[PDB]
Amino acid sequence: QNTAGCGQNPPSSGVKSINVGGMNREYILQLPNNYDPNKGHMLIFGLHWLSGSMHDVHPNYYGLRQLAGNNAIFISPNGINNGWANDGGRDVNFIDAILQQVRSQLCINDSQIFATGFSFGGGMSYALGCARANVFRAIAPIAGAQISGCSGGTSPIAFLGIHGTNDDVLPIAMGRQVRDRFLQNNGCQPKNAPEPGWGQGPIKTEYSCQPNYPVTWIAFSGGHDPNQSFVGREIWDFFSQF
Ligand SMILES: *[C@@H]1O[C@H](CO)[C@@H](O[C@@H]2O[C@H](CO)[C@@H](O)[C@H](O)[C@H]2NC(C)=O)[C@H](O)[C@H]1NC(C)=O
Ligand SMILES: [Mg+2]
Ligand SMILES: [Mg+2]
Repeated sequence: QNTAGCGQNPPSSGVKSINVGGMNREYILQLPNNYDPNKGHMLIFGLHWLSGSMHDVHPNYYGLRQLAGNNAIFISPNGINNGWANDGGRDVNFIDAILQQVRSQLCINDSQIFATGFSFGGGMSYALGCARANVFRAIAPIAGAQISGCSGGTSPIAFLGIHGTNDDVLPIAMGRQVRDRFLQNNGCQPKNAPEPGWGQGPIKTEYSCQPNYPVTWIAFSGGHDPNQSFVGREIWDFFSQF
């Protein structure tokens, strides 16, 4: 169902400021080229990595911007200390604040809200899938790990995990642990997910789960780097299936 901001005169795209429990925080809002205020848009959060900032995820949003057409509104939130430590849920609360604001301003389809990010941003996407399975339709950690916490974490939510076999910063076992939680939550039949050899193309495993909560795992042969040609395409195809 569509939000109250449908039919409202839109704000400008750009850097936004927001008060989260007394803390001034910032995010980039990026509206589509053609913004129809009467069409319910996808809302896609892209979450940066440690030492990076919201200015690194904008303007390409992990390859999604080039493929999303006018279907999506993009958010690039800025982490405190250039990370997503999420102490006591403060970063989940930050996302709650953005959601409350943009849902009242923009035309969003509440069944099409998504989160993706690399490394620390993958941990934060995981933390949102754990605590906000009511809000998010799917998450897609890229080289993710349990580094932003996981409060709750028993509800099903559609999940796409992408990880490199040669990642020496967050080893792929850490990403499998994230994946394995939603294999359980989403009622997926156990199944071998092979992973590519050196110099071999990525291997996508699509698990058999409850058809509303699919799980997909894509292992590639590289390292701690989200800039693989397949990333934007695969995340877009996963998010746009709903
Ligand atoms: C909001 O998104 C939902 C889910 O993507 C849309 O509902 C789907 O619409 C397609 C085609 O119209 C159907 O094949 C699906 O079965 C629907 N799914 C669900 C869960 O309803 C919906 O049309 C979008 N727009 C609004 C205004 O709700
Ligand atoms: Mg990081
Ligand atoms: Mg379009």
